Amino acid sequence: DIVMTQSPSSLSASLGERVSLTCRASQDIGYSLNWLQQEPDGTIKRLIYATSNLDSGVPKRFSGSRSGSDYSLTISSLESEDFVDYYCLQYASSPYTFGGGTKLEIKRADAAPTVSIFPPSSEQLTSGGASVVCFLNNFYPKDINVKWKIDGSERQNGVLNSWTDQDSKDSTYSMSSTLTLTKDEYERHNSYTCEATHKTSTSPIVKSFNR
Amino acid sequence: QALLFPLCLVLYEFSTYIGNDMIQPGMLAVVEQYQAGIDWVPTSMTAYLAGGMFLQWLLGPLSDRIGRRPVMLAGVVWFIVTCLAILLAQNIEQFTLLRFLQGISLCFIGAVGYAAIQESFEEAVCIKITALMANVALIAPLLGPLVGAAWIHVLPWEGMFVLFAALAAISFFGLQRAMPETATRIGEKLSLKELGRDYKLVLKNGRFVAGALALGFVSLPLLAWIAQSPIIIITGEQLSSYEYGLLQVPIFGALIAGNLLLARLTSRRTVRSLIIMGGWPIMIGLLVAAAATVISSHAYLWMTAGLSIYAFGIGLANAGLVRLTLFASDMSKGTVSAAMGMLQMLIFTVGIEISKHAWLNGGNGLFNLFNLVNGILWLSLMVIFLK
Amino acid sequence: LKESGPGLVAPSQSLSITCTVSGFSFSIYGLHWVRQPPGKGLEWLGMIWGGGRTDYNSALKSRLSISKDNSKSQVFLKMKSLQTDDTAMYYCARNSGYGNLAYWGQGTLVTVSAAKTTPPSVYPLAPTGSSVTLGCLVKGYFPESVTVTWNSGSLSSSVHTFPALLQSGLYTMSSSVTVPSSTWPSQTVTCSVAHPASSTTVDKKLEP
Repeated sequence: DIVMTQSPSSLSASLGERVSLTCRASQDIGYSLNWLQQEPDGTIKRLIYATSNLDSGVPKRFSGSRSGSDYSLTISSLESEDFVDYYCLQYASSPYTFGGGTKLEIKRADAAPTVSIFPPSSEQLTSGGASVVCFLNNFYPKDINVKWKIDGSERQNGVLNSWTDQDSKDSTYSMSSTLTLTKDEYERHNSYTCEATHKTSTSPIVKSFNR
Repeated sequence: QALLFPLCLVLYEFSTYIGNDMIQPGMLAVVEQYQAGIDWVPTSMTAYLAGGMFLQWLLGPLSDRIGRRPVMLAGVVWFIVTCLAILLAQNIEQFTLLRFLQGISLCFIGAVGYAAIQESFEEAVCIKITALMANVALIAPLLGPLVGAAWIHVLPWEGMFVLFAALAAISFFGLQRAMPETATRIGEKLSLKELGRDYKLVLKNGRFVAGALALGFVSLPLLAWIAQSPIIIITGEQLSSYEYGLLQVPIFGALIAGNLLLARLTSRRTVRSLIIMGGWPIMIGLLVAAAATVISSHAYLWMTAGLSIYAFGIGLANAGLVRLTLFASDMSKGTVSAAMGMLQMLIFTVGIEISKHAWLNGGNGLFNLFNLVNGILWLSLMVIFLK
Repeated sequence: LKESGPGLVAPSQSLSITCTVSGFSFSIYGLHWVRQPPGKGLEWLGMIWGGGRTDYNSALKSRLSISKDNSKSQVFLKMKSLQTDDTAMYYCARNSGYGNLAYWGQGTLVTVSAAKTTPPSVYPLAPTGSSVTLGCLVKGYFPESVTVTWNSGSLSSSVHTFPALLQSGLYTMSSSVTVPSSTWPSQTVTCSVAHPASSTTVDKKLEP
C-alpha cells in the first residue's frame, strides 16, 4: 500500500485567504492524484483529477499542483462554503488509498470555556453506575486540555469526552466530558474536581463539588 | 449481455486484416489500371504492413493519457476515411501512400483495443474471449486471399474498400456504445520526457521482459513458415500451388483448435497449467520437424506435421501468456501492450531474416534447427517467467 | 447512484449493499466502493471494471466480493464475517470519461451490532451565578439518532447537542442548555428525548 499522509491535519483561516493542503506519497505516484471535498452532510464531491485538472463546474480559486513527492491544493480567495473536509486520493497502484483528510474551520474567534460540574442523579444510581458530567461550552481554539481529580491531586483515567463541530452562529466549540464509576466506588470518595487548561487564560479554571 | 465490445473489436480487427489479405490478389489488376510496373505489386503489402508498425509506440501511451475510448474510436474513423479516400487516388504513387495511411489503423488494435479487452474482463473469461476472437481474425488470412480472387473477376476491386468501411462503420457504432473505458491515467500530461520515463520503467521489469520475448520467440517459427513456405515448398521441393496451399491447412487448422481447446479449458485449468499443457506440443512438434529434416533433407510432410503439432500448442498457450505478461507489470496497459508488440515486432523482423539465410546455406534441416532453439528459448524463458 | 443497504447486521454475518447506476453507460465505466468509519476518514474497498474484472483491497481481500447484474443495471458489495470495525457509511463511486471516482454515491449507513433498538435512559443534570447551565444525560439506546428539545421546543438559543459515543454497547449522548439565573428554578425546564426507532419520547424535569 502507498500510504498517503495528508497535512495540515486541520487548519483555520478567515475569508479570502490563500491557504494550501498537501499529501506526501510513500513512493512515486506520478501525476495520478485526485482531490475530494466532503460537504458537512456527507456529500462527497470531486474537484480536481490528475494532479492539476479542475473538474467541470468548480470555482476558479481551486488549483492543484505537484512538487516532487508533495502534491498540494490551494484556494486563492476562500469563501464561506469552502470550509469543509478535504481528502486526497492516489490511484497509481492498487489498492487505491486516501489521505488523512483535512477539516477546515473559520477564522480565529478567541474565548474562554464556560465550565460547569454536574453530579450524578440518584435516578442513575439505580443502575449501579454514576456519571459525573462536566460541560466546557463555548471556547476556541479547539485545542484544550482537561483532567479530573478525585482528591487534591489524585487523578483518574476513566473519562469520556465528546466534542461538537464548531457551533453554527458563534463559531465556538463545546465538549461533554463524563466520568463513569460504580455506585460503590463513587460513594467511597468525596471531592470531584474538573480542571481544564486552555490558551486564553494561563490561570487554570476549576469547578468542583463535595457530596 | 452487452459484451459485444469483444464482438465489435474483432469485427474491426478482421476488417483491417482483409484490407491487405483481399487486396494482394487484385494488385496486378490494380497496377495495370494505374499503368505502373509489376514491381509496384509487392509494395502495397509493404506499405500497408509498414503503417501498422508506425504509431504503435504512441497510440498506447496516448490512450492512457486520454482514454481507450477516444483513441480507439478515432482509429476506426481513420480506417474508414482512408478506405474511402483511396477511391480518389489518381495514380499508383497516391495509391501506395494511402495504402500506408490505411495501415496505421492496425496499431489501434494491439496497443489500445486489446489492452481494453484484458483490463475489462476477468482472467479466465478474458482468455476464452481473446482465444476465440483470434479464430475469427484468422478467417481473414485464410479466406481473404481466396475471396479476393473471386471478387476481382465479378466485381470491381475498388468495391472492396467500400466493404471495409461498411464493416468498420458497423464496428464503430458497436464500439461506441459498448467499449469500456479502462484507462487509469486520464487527464495526464503528455510529453516525450515522461513518455520516455514510462518505457524505461517497463524495460527494467525483467519478469515482464522475459514474458514478452517468450511471446516473440515461440511465435517466430510460425511467421518463418509463412514468410518462406512459398520458397521452401514450391521453388524448393517443386510442388504445385494447390499442394502448397494445402500444407497450410494442417498448420493453420491446428492453430484454431489450440484456441478452441484453450477456450473450453479456461474454466477447468489454471493459466499456469494451460501454458504448460501447450508447451508439450510446442517442443514435440518443433523436435519432430527438426529431427526428421536433419535425417531426411526433403521430408516436407514431417515438417508440415511437425509444425502442425507445434501450432496446436501455441493456440493453447499464447492467450494465457499474453495475459500474464501484460499484467506482470504495474504500468498502464497501453504502454505495456505497445512495449509487448514492439518487442515482438523486433523479434520477427530480425528473426525471419536469419531464418531466410538459415534455409539458404543449409536446407530444411537448418531452417527447422533454427526453429527449435526459439522453442528452447521460450521454454527457458517460461522457467524464469513462471517462478 | 443510489445504494440500497441493510442498515443493521450482526457480527459474523453477511451484508449486501446494492448500488443502482444512473445512466445508459452502466457497463462502460468502472465502479468502486468506499467506506467512512464514524471517525476514521475514508477507506477504498474495491472496484469492478465493467467487464467483471475485480480489484480488491489487500487487507479486506478475504471477505469482499463485488459483482454486477447486467439485467437490473446495478452492482453489489457482499462482505462476510463482520464486526465492529466494518460499521461505516458505505459510498458508491464511479469512473467517468475524466478519470476515476468522478461521480459519488449518496451513501448508506450500515451498522454491525446486536442490541434490539433499546429505548433510552434519561438522567437529569443540575448544580448560582450570573446564568445557569443545565443538561440532560441520555444513556443506553441502540440506533444513533435521538433529538432533545427544551421548554416544549421554544428555547434553543444556547443549546449544545453532543454526539453519541459507544460504551461497550449502546450510546451515551449528552445535551446542554443555558438560561439566566432569574428563570430557573422558578421556571420549568424539561428535555424531551425523542427516540423514533423504539417509538419512545421521554420528558424529564430538572430539580436541585
